[PDB]
Amino acid sequence: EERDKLESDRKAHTAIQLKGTMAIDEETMVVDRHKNAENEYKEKVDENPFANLYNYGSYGRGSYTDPWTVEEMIKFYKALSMWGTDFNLISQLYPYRSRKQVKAKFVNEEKKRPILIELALRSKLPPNFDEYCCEIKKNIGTVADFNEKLIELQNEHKHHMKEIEEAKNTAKEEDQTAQRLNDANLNKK
Amino acid sequence: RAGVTHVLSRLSYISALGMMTRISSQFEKSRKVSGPRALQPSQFGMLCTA
Amino acid sequence: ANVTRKQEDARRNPNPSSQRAQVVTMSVKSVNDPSQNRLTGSLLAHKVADEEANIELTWAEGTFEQFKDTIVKEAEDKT
Amino acid sequence: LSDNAKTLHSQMMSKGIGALFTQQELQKQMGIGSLTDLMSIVQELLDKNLIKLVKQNDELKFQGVLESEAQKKATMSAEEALVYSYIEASGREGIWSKTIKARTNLHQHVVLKCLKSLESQRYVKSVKSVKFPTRKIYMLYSLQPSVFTDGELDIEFINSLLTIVWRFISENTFPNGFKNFENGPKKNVFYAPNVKNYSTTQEILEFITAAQVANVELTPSNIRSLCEVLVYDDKLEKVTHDCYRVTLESILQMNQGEGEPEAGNKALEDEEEFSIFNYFKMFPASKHDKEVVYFDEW
DNA sequence: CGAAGGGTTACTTCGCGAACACATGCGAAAAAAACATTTTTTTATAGTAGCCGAAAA
DNA sequence: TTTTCGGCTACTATAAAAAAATGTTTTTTTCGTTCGCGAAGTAACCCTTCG
Repeated sequence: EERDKLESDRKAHTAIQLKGTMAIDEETMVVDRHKNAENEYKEKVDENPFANLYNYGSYGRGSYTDPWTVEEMIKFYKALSMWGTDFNLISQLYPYRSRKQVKAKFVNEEKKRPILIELALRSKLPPNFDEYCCEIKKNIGTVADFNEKLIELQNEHKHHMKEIEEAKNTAKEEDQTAQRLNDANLNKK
Repeated sequence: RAGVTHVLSRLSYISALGMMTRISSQFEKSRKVSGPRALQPSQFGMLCTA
Repeated sequence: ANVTRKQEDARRNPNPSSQRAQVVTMSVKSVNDPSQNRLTGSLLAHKVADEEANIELTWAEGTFEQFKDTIVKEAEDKT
Repeated sequence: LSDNAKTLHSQMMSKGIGALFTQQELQKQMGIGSLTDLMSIVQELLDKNLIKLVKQNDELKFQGVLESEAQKKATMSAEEALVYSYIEASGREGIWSKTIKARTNLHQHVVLKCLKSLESQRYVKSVKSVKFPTRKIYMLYSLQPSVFTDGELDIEFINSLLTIVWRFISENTFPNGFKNFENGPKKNVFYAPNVKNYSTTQEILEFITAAQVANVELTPSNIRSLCEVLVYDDKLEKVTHDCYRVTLESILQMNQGEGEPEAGNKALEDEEEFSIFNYFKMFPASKHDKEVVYFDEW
């Protein structure tokens, strides 16, 4: 629509040199009175027709769901035979659903079936294909507890060293300010 | 600005016609003789002289 | 002359103290949201009187240009 | 950024103490117009801003920190790094909230969300003044100025230091235990009061140097002069230079405790003006014209 | 003989009235503090926002 | 190609003691239509006096 209706990106930046120019380029800062002057920008882009619609009755929270896939159900029974009641891992194992709706799915599947769930808790399968799916479909690194623990310890040590260096720099600045105050008292008399 | 409007007097149809078409002023309460009280000869057809 | 005498009286004065060292041009202001406005064209013809000036020379010999070309224009006008 | 090598040129020219001569050299190296254009671009790439003075152009100020980044603390808005740059150059003490309200003519709740979003990453490390007229706070670092050796020293160790310097000058400019009783006080004071007759003359700061607690008690002979002014307007005379003369109220309210017991020597003269002791009038007893006379709510 | 100490008349600016009846402490940045939300554990229960299939042509 | 009537999804409400992370309304410092007459601040000019 910017191509259709209409440089065009006339905005500001994090610094004061905004435009065109940063200042005058003839002899000195000439356009500093104009560079020192946000609300004048490009907005005539998104035009849409009107209506007199409504959203009443009940608006706000809710749940947009569907009749569930039977292949998703087979994957859920294989998962509960492989890696059980692990709400966060189950929400991550289906990474386009959400959290409260799969909790309603937990209580719904806890309702109707004792046999395959009892055989699932009988099974005790080791979690390798679950990590395979979680590392392919998400492309997450999953660094182990030694590497992640060492990285967290290194970050904590870097933060403690930065805090100690800031405290030492503040003490040195306070000592320099006390020396400057003593020098000003010596120069006042 | 005080005294802009007035309740509509209906003593007669002449009252309802003559309270309209009325030229109120700014010199409302001031005891000055022969100033903005005596009518001027530039009123022939402009305003009523009686 | 009058601005020169006031500047010479404002020369070597001790009233511009050490504020002249820490002069910053960081005073960029937002656009005039409904509080009070800028100059904005009311004195732009009064403001632009020192920004530029051209040195235009004398004429002293010009006879042909704005006299004969005017008659040559009538040769192509033709009513 | 990564425009060209002129970022490295700006670092090399901003390494040391710079002035307008550095920009003279920077315009002196290559051809002038392309240098001015690319230097305007580099100054538009979040670098040093020029200064309008009697001289042409100055740097801001001497260092090559280059930390604003314009998009990344938690969110993205081109208003926060502006306010951070406003509180970079606050100066000695800091900046007001009304001053940052006066500049940029913005709202106050955007200043409050700047406060929160910059306090989330420790750049609003403030220094508090003794008084709070308009919240002179929110400087950069280190709590540097403190307007505070005796000003922010309230209240208990001002009284403790006052008591111990009163004790030391009372034991220096007068002998130690001859103020307790009247059995020959001070022995024809200081042995026929001639040329001995001395005082401290920087010895009081030596006695302070004998014992401190090391928080604010390194006084460069000016807080000692402030306490000197605090003591000669109540109970010291201090003839011209440094001779204190603690007396005429030290003896009474120093030796009232365990030095002036009951069954004394002689009854006192009526209405001794230089005396605050034994003045009571009522268990309840305020019937008639007892000492209820003073000022009577005129 | 000339500079200085009262001493008054002269120009200019600030306080009241005009009839006599009738019947119509306030505002505006923040700051210590007592406090609720917001959970998640169900969970009984109706239906009310939104969603496709068996029914008629 | 059009409509209608039955299956699922499920969130509100009260009640429970459970306890933690985080956000929510009042205070104490400072300030932008006469005219006439009678009476009270600043100047122009004499009477008198010392260096």
